[PDB]
Amino acid sequence: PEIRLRHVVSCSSQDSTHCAENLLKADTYRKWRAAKAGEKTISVVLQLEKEEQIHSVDIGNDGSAFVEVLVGSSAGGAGEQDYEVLLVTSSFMSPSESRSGSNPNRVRMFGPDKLVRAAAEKRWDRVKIVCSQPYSKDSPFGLSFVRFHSP
Amino acid sequence: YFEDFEKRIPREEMLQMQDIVLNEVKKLDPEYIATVCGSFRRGAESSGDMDVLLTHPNFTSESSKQPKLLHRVVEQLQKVRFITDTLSKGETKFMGVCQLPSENDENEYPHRRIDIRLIPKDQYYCGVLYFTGSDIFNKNMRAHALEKGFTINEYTIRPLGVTGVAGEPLPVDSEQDIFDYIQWRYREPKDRSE
Ligand code: NA
Repeated sequence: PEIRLRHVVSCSSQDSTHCAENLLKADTYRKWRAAKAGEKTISVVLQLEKEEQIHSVDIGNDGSAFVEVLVGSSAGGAGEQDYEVLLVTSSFMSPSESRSGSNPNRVRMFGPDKLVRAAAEKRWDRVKIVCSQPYSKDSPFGLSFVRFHSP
Repeated sequence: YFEDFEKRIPREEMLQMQDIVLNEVKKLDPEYIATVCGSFRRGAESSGDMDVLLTHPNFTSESSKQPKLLHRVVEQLQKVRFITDTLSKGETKFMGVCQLPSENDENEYPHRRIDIRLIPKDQYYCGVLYFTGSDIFNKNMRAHALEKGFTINEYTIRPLGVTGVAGEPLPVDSEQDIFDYIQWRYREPKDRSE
């Protein structure tokens, strides 16, 4: 959502799925996330070496109220506005739940049907996952996992 | 008539009208929910017309059309002589004329315009909020909602993404739920002049 709330990483010899799994359990990320405690929203950006087409997306929450997935194409450049929505901002916790810490770990699968078609049809080498949690700013909220499925 | 629609409806009559509408609706099926909205819901001493929002658990955004859910209610209010005329007969909206009952000797009440909208259950409270108003209130509420990254319309409240793209409709089980999302302290229906 803005550079200081965005953790950018290179996914060199790994696809988006592997890059994410490694990012999320990475000490550097956990320390970065710690440094951003108290923040209403954070994102991670996966810089893919090879552009990929994303069939569907599985998301495992870790205390986020909303999650959104956007995609971008680095060639030519890519500012914030040039990102295209892949998975529209989606609910994982209510404000009540956010405050009570109840059901922080919902999993939702989003098949081709639930993604933005125009975007899911294209290929991308930037994947931005945005986690919003305005109701529990102080928790180290994010995702347990995010998986991208490709042909 | 003609001159009738331009008359104001005292809150007292609106209250009598509400009873007839809610009683008949509850009698048809207690799972129905009906709410008289508009300035009446905001506590106004008088109204220009009666606006009823109807929902039923069986009718949702995802379900098939269910016009019978509305027609059944409209026909019953005709049967009890409350709705005296039909202007528009829609699948999801009825627009017509109604009139309170009077005694054999008592003077007849003026005919009143009445709208009845059938709204999917999952869009109901957004509808109740919208149609309660006021217009100025709604405008203020929408503005604050945007500032907070939400778009509220007649149907839904949706989170706006980082490029401004509205997300999925958020589950709303009450008006209170909507205020909660945008972190506004609840404004009671009768506290919504502005
Ligand atoms: Na580009």
